[PDB]
Amino acid sequence: HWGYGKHNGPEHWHKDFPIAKGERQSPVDIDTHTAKYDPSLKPLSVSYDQATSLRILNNGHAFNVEFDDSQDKAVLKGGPLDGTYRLIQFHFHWGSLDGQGSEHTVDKKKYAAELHLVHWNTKYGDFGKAVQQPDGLAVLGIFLKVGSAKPGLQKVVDVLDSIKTKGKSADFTNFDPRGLLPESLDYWTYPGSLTTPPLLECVTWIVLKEPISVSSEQVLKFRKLNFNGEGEPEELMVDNWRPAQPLKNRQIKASFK
Ligand SMILES: CC(=O)Nc1nnc(S(N)(=O)=O)s1
Ligand SMILES: [Zn+2]
Repeated sequence: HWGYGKHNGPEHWHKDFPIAKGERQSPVDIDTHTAKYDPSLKPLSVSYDQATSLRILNNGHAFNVEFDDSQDKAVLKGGPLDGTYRLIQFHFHWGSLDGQGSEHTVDKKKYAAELHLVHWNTKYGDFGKAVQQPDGLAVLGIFLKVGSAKPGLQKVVDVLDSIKTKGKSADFTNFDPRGLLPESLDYWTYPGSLTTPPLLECVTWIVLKEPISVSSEQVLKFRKLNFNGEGEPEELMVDNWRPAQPLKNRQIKASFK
């Protein structure tokens, strides 16, 4: 089964998921000089005040913080989107070293990690249906650089010991994802895909210009998680990122000059 190792990592995925070599794969390098300002792009609308977090799960490739998506509670609208997209989960990708870990890159620069807030288009009724549509998901991507701590990340860091291995979960109620956002909501946008199998081409990517800063200790704690299950040999959960994919016939648009 797929993973991030030399024998089952991104270079192998196409054998089980041929769309890996498709026309709108993610992530990509964001060449800032080639991304054009689009004055018609609207501001992003992030409505997270009524978010209801439920649980945190180590799924063997990252950890997901899951939300109640059975009602409009935490939603993304505006920006390049038409329609309302419900937050279902967030997760991160990160490196073994501070100089790598992000999936998107900016002028070929890699950040230490990347946060993905995954939302699905309510016109499709459920997430499983949404991922089968070209406008089914909107993923808000946020870069993490190592510097000062992010206070709103600490409750996530604190619980990781309790979900060390694959298949472990813990209660994670009353978490406010607003504490993970940078000041600015300026963004780049382009059409792409899930960055993990099944690699479905269903995502409008919205990647924020401004990274958040996290401390070296915060990301160190990410790196103590395990890809393996309890009782299996220890494999540290690091370098769970897919590299940049060919841009092909796509343009990246900027909401800002
Ligand atoms: C349920 C769910 O969220 N599945 C995802 N698969 N890949 C994603 S990503 N890295 O593009 O945000 S999300
Ligand atoms: Zn992701």
